Amino acid sequence: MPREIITLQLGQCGNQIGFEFWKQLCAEHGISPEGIVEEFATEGTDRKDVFFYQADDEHYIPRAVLLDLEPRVIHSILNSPYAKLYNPENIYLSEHGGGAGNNWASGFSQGEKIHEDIFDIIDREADGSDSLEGFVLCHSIAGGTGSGLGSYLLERLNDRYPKKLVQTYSVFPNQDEMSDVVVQPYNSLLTLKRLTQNADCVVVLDNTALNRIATDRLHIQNPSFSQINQLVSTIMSASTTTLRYPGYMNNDLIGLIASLIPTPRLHFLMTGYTPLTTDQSVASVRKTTVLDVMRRLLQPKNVMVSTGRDRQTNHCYIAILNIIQGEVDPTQVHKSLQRIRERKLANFIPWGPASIQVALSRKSPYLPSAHRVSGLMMANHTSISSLFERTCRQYDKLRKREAFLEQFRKEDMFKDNFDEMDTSREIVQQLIDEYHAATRPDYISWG
Amino acid sequence: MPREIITLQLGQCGNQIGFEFWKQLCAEHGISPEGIVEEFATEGTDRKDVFFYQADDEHYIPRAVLLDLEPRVIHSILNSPYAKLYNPENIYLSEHGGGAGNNWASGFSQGEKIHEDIFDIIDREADGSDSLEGFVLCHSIAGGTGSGLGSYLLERLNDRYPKKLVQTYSVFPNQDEMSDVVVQPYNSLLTLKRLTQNADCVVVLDNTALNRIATDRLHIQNPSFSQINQLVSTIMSASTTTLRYPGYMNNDLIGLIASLIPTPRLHFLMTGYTPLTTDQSVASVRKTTVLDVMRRLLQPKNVMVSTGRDRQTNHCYIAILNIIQGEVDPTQVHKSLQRIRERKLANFIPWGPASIQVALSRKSPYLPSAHRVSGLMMANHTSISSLFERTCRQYDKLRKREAFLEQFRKEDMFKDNFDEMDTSREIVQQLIDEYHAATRPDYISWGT
Amino acid sequence: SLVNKAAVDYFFVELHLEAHYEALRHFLLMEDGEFAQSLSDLLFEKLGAGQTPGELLNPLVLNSVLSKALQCSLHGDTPHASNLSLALKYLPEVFAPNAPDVLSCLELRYKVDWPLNIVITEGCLSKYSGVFSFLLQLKLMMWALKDVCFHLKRTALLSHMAGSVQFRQLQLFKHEMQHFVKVIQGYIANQILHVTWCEFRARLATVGDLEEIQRAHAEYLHEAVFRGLLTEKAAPVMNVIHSIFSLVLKFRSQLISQAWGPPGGPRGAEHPNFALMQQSYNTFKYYSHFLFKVVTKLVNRGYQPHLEDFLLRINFNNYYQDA
Amino acid sequence: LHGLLLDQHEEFFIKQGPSSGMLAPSLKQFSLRVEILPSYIPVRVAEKILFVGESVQMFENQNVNLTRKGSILKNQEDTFAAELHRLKQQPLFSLVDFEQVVDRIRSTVAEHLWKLMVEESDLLGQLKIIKDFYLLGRGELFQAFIDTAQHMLKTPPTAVTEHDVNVAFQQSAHKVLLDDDNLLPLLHLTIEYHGKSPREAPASGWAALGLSYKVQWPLHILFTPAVLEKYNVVFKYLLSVRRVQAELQHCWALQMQRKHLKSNQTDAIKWRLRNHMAFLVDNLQYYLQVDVLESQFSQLLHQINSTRDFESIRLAHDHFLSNLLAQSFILLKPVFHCLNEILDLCHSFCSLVSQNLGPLDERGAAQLSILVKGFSRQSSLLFKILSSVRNHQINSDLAQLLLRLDYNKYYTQAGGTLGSFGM
Repeated sequence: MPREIITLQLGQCGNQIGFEFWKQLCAEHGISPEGIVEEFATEGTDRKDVFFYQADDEHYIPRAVLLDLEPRVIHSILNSPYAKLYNPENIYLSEHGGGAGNNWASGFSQGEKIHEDIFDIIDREADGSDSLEGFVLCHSIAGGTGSGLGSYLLERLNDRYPKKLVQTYSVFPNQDEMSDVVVQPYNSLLTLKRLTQNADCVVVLDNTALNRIATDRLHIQNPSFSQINQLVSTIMSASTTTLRYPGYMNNDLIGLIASLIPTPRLHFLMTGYTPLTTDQSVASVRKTTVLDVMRRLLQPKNVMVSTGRDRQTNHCYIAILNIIQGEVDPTQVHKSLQRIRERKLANFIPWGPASIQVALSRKSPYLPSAHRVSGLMMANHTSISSLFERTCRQYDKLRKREAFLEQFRKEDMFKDNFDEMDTSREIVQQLIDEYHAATRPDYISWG
Repeated sequence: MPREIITLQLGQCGNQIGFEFWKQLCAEHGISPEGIVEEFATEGTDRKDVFFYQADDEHYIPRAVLLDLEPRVIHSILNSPYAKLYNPENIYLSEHGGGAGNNWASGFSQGEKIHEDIFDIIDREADGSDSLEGFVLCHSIAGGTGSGLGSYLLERLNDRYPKKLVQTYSVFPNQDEMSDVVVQPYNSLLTLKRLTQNADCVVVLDNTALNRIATDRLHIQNPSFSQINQLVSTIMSASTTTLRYPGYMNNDLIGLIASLIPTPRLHFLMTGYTPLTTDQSVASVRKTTVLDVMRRLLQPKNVMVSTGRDRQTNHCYIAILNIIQGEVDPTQVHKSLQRIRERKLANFIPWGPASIQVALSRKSPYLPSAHRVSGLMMANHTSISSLFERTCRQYDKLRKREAFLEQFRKEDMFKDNFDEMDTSREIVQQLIDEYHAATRPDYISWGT
Repeated sequence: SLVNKAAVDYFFVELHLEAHYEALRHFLLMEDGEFAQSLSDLLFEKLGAGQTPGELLNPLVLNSVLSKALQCSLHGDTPHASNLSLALKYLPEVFAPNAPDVLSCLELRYKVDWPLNIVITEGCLSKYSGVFSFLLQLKLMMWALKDVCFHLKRTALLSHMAGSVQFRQLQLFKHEMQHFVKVIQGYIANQILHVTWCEFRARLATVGDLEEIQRAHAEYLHEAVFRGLLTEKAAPVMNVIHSIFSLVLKFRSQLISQAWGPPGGPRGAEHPNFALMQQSYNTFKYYSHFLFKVVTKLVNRGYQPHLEDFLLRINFNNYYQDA
Repeated sequence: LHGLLLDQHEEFFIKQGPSSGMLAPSLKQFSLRVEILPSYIPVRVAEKILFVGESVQMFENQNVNLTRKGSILKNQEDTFAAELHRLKQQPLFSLVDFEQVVDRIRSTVAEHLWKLMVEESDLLGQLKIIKDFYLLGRGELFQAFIDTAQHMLKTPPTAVTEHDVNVAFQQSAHKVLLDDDNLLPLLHLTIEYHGKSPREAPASGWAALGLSYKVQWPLHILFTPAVLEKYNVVFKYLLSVRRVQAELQHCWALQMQRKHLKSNQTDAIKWRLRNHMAFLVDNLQYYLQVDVLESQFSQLLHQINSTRDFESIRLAHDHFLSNLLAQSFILLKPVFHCLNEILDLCHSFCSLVSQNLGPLDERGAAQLSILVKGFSRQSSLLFKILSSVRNHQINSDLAQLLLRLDYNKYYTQAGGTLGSFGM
């Protein structure tokens, strides 16, 4: 049975990501914005039960629990196309509407106040899942609502499902874009803290990389938080297509992630996608070959992680697995490997066996794919530490500067100091160093 | 893999020359100024990887590094359509825009300030080059910015790529035009110093000869400094086409230059082109024959070096290679060789085998040729010593006179003395004597 | 020619040879990913728990597993899935620990009616059953290693054993083994399961007569076995792969046999089998390096050009070339 | 009409020859029995009949493997049968009428074969591929390949080394952006020599590496084993020339790398000798490419496009190959051996110059002096040979080479010896 994933949408960015994810899943499965399968959606080959629950034989409800400390995001969700996708009883909006004041601690305290409702929502979504593996929380670490509520949701998932894995998709603030959330580094630190203590795996999503991709590839001069969240949801959809369209390979999450996560602590993954195309460029179905795909994957414009230019450490990929969906010629894969070897396009860890795993996945029959072949890469790359190290450095810089702490000082967790943010930054730095260490032979003795 | 060539553009004048060279190469290869291959660039017979790098999966960017001490030329390149041709990490522009004041030492000091950045750029381009052969520096030797920056670039190429060849394009001052760069003889000395110590090959480009060709062959009454630099870039492009347009022969830079460089120090090459036609004179398709081309190449007006009349040295060609591009009939090549031999158009060294080599190459389909048949000759000719001896004498005269050195004296290389200029003049004098020796059987020891 | 054309038309429209190939893809090729996942998880749970064939291959247990996999599969309820049957080749007395062939007793049979049984021969159905059994054994081994990894993860989560040097080393060895196994599986799937299946579809579309149809199906199965390394020429290679899988399963059993201990010291949590897991990992690494060297020597010897693809799949990121 | 030799008792003037051949029994399956050829059958006419019968047998053999493409003459075969029946009804045997009918059938078959080969079978693409790979037509590509693979191919070949060399060639092609996956399968590395069976060799494994090309049907008729052997010899020669060029280029790179080192008289002499060798080799390679290789390929292409007879196309290709073999002096065994010795001396000089950045050491000085003397003697011999060939007008290419080498009269002034590199 599929490993079902419950999606928790927290704050403005988290709710936007959840809405865009539900839109993409509906489009791929031919589900209307109301949760009803469209008459054209005759291909019952999609796995709704991974991310959606059936309310009836016809109505598909996302297995999503919406928790926010600010009413703005919930109101925007209720005005989105996915308003009818989520179970309204699984949507928690703070009655006070006052938000978290861009304070992670306020959002966390509101999540704690709505803990019972949120965990009831999560359990209701889980009961709609035939073989629920655990919960995946999608949120941003930079805001107040999405950060605090995301940490609260992760905590409550850990409390309710302590024997189940808890993975989070935590969006770290953009370091190249000026965040409107001046307290974003503190919020990011608190979210990394919660991922360290209550999540089992944290996928670091650097908003800087999302903005860079929007600028260079999507031609978006100023990527909004909503646009970054929608890009993240599109990436998650493409990576989860093999979960949603069951096939011969990659029928479970653990099979996909096993090659990417060497140690329980070394759980910081980098992603890659190929071919990369802008949403506007759907028109030209480029006959991209596996060699062309691999060449495009090496372009920084398609990598979902903004690694700093470390001049001292030659950060590298330990291993990369590309799951390619669509028409793929094995001979094209072979030519791609040949060209990569001649060009030395990938460096692997020297201390153990590593390779490019290939998973073949079907495309949604209801969603026209602009690409003959598409692929998600999951990779363990030491450069992912540079995103985590940069987030930690920003957290430490904000705590040391007390920047935007007055908004955080309204919440008890951050009222007197940001010591929790600085300790979180140190823990995230140690995590980054361990991820970088996993590129080295001494990773065998790590820990 | 192709032998990639890194293009180094040094100072204001050098950066302008490099930009015009990259424009000409792009036009010949059908590369847009933005780095995109033009739809007309269907002839995949050119070696773009020798001179261009891919910036993205679609955009080919010239392997050119633009370095200037004056902001005017670098800013004009970055404000031109060719802004995307150069690697932006390889572009250093002086914030002060004041240039080197026609002082080689100021340009050299500016290069020294960007030495780390420049060598990082060179290493990045080498890693972006599948089989980087070495660095080619495009600069003027007569100005302040282009000369000093050229010496700096040669030094940094020697430091970063000590096992790779370093070629320089050293512009000797125009002797018929009044150079505004009063320190040009000092600048020339600094460039000759770097060519002797840090460059592996120095192509001497005498602006006087370029002006003579522009007047008689290009019909340019008053060649501008920009026009002279564009003529030099066109000549370099034509001589390098066989490197940039791969064929049966001369597929690598080292193979091409091996026949040209008799001694490691005796790396001063002279150039010649035939038939020479102005871009404007395309109208009259002159039925120029290969024999007629070869006859015109032997005319000093067609030699890309303005040698003084040395009466003391029996100047001769050490070696001659003619690279001919375009539609060439082998029978016409044979008639050309016959006419050259019968007319004794080249005197060779007595100490080794030497001849006028003729290579026939197709023309770029993307570059319109004003000539039905064109050819570049690169030659080592002892008469180049008269140009080199004249440059050396001017260098010694400037260093001994400290002329225009006060602008250079602001920079450490020329602050206390001009001893580097005098040593460069002595090395260039020894080079001139060796070239005269290279006309003689003692050429086996030439450059010792 | 008229007879051959009419026979092709009869086989396609009346005998639904294409529909039979589609059914084979749905059921034997595990196109229902949910059914395949449930089957693999149940198989690896039964093998790791040491259930005997009489316990594991009991009709009640097999029928319950099949029913659960079909109910969880989107294609499990399809009439093509109904043609699947889990059968026993033999009844083992005891499930041999760390044996990769533990589940080789299972056979998936496909029934062919007259005249399709002339083209879909009992030999062809036996080859399909063998391929299904091999894919089931490999999925069982992968599932067992995944279950060991999940067990270690859960023990770390319960005991905060993230700092354990032994647990981290065992997890890294498991991850590297899983990466290698998944690369090999992807190579085999692409060549035998994907390329050869496309070839079969083209050949089934080109079959002119019942003997030509039988030839096309035999070619499909032969290509699947050859790309699957199931040929006698690959039997030494296949035997070495089975030995590597057995060592991986033994390492998995050592890791899974005990949960991580609480973190008692600066070295973090200690596993009681930590020394055994480290020795199994070192032996796996040695055997992987020997396999890499052997495959390289064989490719350079030209004897097994498909093994060059196998070496490429193993050393895709050159990880095994640098080691 | 059927390519069928219906002669069980050897009664016909045609005898079945041993077919050299589902290697379909080679058209030499049937042969002319000159001992049985009637004196009233002319030898020229017998040759025409042989060609016709071979063509019929080839056509039947190809139609055995080729889909039911009808006879070249299709329904006109029966017309010629009726003409032959009229000849049988003729009271006197006329050789003229028989030869006329045979020539008409031959011309029809040859025109249909030419059309199939050029338009249907794209003979020109295969010839271009063979030129680029077997004839080193992509000289810049094969130069880059040699430069990249030199470290693998400088050592003696092994039974496994062939795979490594083919991998290096594919890697260089991708590096040279030669992404023709159809061409790489046509290239086959060869055979162990001298310790890396590696037992037998003349020279070393580096010299024993060859390329073989699998000619597809029906073009396998064109690329006969003797043709493939000639192509492999040409490949070996071009590869040796490219290797020597690469050695001279490496010596130039070392000199350029050593340009910061003060040029000593031994280093200046080494570099000068290298420069003279490079000039001579470059002019020789341009001559071989344009005046021999390009000229013969252009002539072959022009004749192929000018002819509608498949046999005429084959003759044009054979003429191109013969001109290539003649102008390369391969047939002049003593000249070829002297040239090989000269090439080895030039390679040794280039190696000495590349190895020594500074002045030659005592061992380097001894090697330089030996190389200088060897090169000067071999170049004097070469110049004398070239001048003799020019004076005898035996080979235009040798006279062109002599003109190119002594264009500036340096070798003429040096007595045709490349100037002694002073150690």
